[PDB]
Amino acid sequence: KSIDEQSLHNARRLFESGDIDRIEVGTTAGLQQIHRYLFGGLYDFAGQIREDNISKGGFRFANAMYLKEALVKIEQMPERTFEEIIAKYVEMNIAHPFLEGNGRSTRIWLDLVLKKNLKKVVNWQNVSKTLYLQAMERSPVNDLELRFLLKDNLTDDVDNREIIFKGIEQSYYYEGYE
Repeated sequence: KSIDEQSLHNARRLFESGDIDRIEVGTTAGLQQIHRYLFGGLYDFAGQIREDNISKGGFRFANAMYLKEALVKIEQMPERTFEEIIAKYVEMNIAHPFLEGNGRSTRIWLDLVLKKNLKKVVNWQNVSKTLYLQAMERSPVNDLELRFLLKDNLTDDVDNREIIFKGIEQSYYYEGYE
C-alpha cells in the first residue's frame, strides 16, 4: 500500500515535470521507460521484461520463453486509427511484459499513442472500474466492450490538469488503491 502511494507520486511527477513528453511513444522501450519511472526504487524489476509466467482469471499471458519475440512484433503494429490503436493495446496487455504494474504503465502508454495519432486521450475519471476491468478481461477474445467503453470517453483536451490528475487517480484505483 505504501508502494502504491510512492508510485502515485511518481505518476504525478511524470506529468508535472513534463518528463512524460520525453517518453518514446508506442514502443516496448517506451513502456519500459514508463514502468521504470513509476516503480524505480519500489520494484527490483522496474522496467524489466519478466522471465516468469503469470496468469489472471482464465487467461495465461504471453509465455516468458517467447515474450521478447512477441514484443518485437507488437511494437510494429500500426497506430493510425482508434481501432488499430486499441488492437495494439490489447496485444500489449496480452504480452503483460512485467511481473507487476502492467495496468498503470500500459494505460499511460495507451494515452501517448492516442495523443500522438488522434490528438486525444482517455478521460479515465469517467471510466468505471467494473466496466474497464470486465472489458480488459474480454479483450483477448473480442475488444468490442473495450472499444465501446473507451470511445465514449475520449477527450481532445489532452493537457488539462483535471483530466490528467483525476485520471491518474482512477487508473490507480483500477488495481486497488484509494
